[PDB]
Amino acid sequence: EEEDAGLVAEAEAVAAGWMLDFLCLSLCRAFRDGRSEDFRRTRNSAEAIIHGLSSLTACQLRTIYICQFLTRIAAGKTLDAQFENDERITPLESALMIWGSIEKEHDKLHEEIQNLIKIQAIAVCMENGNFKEAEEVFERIFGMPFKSKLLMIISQKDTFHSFFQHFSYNHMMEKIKSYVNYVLSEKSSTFLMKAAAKVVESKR
Amino acid sequence: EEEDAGLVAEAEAVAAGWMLDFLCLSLCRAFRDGRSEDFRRTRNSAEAIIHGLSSLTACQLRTIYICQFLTRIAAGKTLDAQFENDERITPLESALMIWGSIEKEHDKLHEEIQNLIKIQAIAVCMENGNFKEAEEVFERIFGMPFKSKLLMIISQKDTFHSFFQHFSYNHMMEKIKSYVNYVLSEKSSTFLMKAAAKVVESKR
Ligand SMILES: c1ccc(-c2noc(C3CCC3)n2)nc1
Ligand SMILES: c1ccc(-c2noc(C3CCC3)n2)nc1
Ligand SMILES: [Ca+2]
Ligand SMILES: [Ca+2]
Repeated sequence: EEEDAGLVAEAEAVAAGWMLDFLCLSLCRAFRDGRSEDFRRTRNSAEAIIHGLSSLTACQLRTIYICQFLTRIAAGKTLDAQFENDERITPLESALMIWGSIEKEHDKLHEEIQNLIKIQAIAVCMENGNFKEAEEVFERIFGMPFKSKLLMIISQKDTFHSFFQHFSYNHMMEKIKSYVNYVLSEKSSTFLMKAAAKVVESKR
Repeated sequence: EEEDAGLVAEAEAVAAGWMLDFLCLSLCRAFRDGRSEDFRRTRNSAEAIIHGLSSLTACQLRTIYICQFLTRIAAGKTLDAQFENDERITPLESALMIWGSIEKEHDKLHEEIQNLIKIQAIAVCMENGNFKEAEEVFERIFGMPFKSKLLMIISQKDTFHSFFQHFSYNHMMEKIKSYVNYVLSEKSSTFLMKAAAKVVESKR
């Protein structure tokens, strides 16, 4: 009975790990395809499964961080979202903190995604008329040539500036989608997806 | 691309079905062991996975109904819970409606669980001093000899009546646990649990 309950709890922990890996892969794919409602529903499922887990491997922690980063990016234009206990941190600033904390290579793509997040963290404030908040975001990020151009835009209140059209929200999203594409290749071999794919393939 | 996206969606639907079956089995077990917090957390996970599904087999629908019934039983003493759009229906009345709707055998255990739910649906109202609400519950359920005894208890306001001690909340719970024990034997062979058990067994 004591050994049996321990065996069941261990099996439930192995099953939860598989469900987490599956849901994290499904979330990345929904983000890549632009399936917004599927992303929202799958994020709810991932969060509930996490609250039912007590141990995470380093790989599962990295995976969770990537999903958290994608969640903040999707809500980048939702300034009413409070992702941190400090209520002044905007969603794109929260995504920037996680992007600089994930144990991943700092290749050219990493740095471009970082700089696109920094420019947009200011742009989304200006696009709503929150000019003082844009200055506060700027001071918290910067904490150049790139630095002084952005401060000049904030002071001039030039919301629809051509600089924000070159390094746009669409460009930031596309570069983040390219990264998600590499992640999706790595996780497409997780236990749950592989066994589900074999069942579908066997009925064709 | 069009065929590939269809294959992925089918595989995700097969994986979700496995996760639902696993979570429903885990919920029944937590209910049986009296692990209240695990029941609460696993119910949240089951609900989120259901909102991500669009097709359910008859077996999966029956399983969902059993979990819904267990959720109402656990909140039987929480009169502030509103499980139906009709705000007057108490949690035990909601459990009674589902128990009479599940496609299952109406054996001796089924009927005893039904009658224990009916007696307790009144008892939990009286135990809180809600004597008028107990009369309304009584009229919605009854809708005897059993019938006239209960009405006499409601009118006399005898909350701590010996009748409610013979057919008690503990007795209703134990009989429901015996039923859950039969369900647990049937579902202990689901795909996710079987493959998780084999991984744990292979490391001993
Ligand atoms: C997508 C990915 C992850 C989450 C999440 N919620 O809480 C947590 C815990 C912080 C340590 C794990 N992760 N929510 C959505
Ligand atoms: C445990 C079991 C099931 C549920 C649940 N929530 O919504 C539903 C839908 C009604 C048709 C399926 N089921 N919640 C907890
Ligand atoms: Ca705000
Ligand atoms: Ca009430």
